[PDB]
Amino acid sequence: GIVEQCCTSICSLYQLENYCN
Amino acid sequence: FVNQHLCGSHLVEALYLVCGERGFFYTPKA
Repeated sequence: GIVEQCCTSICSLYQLENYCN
Repeated sequence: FVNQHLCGSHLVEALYLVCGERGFFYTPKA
């Protein structure tokens, strides 16, 4: 989920935008 | 500013800045 992809490993804009409504 | 380890309130704040008026969903445990 988001923690694993952005906290535990380096985030990206592509990934953050997947959580926008 | 988003290509880094973003954890806790730091991650929430990045979602807030990037998503804007669209809003977002934050599900840590999933």
